[PDB]
Amino acid sequence: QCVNLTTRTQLPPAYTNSFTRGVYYPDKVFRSSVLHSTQDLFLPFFSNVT
Amino acid sequence: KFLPFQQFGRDIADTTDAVRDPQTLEILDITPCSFGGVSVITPGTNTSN
Ligand SMILES: *[C@@H]1O[C@H](CO)[C@@H](O)[C@H](O)[C@H]1NC(C)=O
Ligand SMILES: *[C@@H]1O[C@H](CO)[C@@H](O)[C@H](O)[C@H]1NC(C)=O
Repeated sequence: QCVNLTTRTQLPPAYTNSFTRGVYYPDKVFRSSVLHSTQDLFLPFFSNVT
Repeated sequence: KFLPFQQFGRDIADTTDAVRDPQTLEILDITPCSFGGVSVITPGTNTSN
């Protein structure tokens, strides 16, 4: 069972930049104007995403 | 209340204007207890008791 799906024109890859996307909420604790340090996984401040 | 997934109010270090996590949630104020020390004023045992 083989399906022939070939592409004659392939679009070249591009680079997408992002500033402030990818910072979630691991904890459900509210913080009414307090400064706290986090240690989790995040997307960088400046980078290129596929 | 402000937003659903976070409701525990606290502003500086210890005020913690909430309780823990009620089903009705929402936050009003803080007044568990607050009282201080005491000192004694004396004029002198050989002067008065
Ligand atoms: C019971 O839960 C409901 C939420 O639907 C709300 O009225 C309150 O948080 C609780 N207490 C009473 C008396 O309803
Ligand atoms: C207290 O006062 C009296 C009179 O002023 C004095 O004789 C005495 O030495 C003082 N001290 C004591 C411990 O009584």
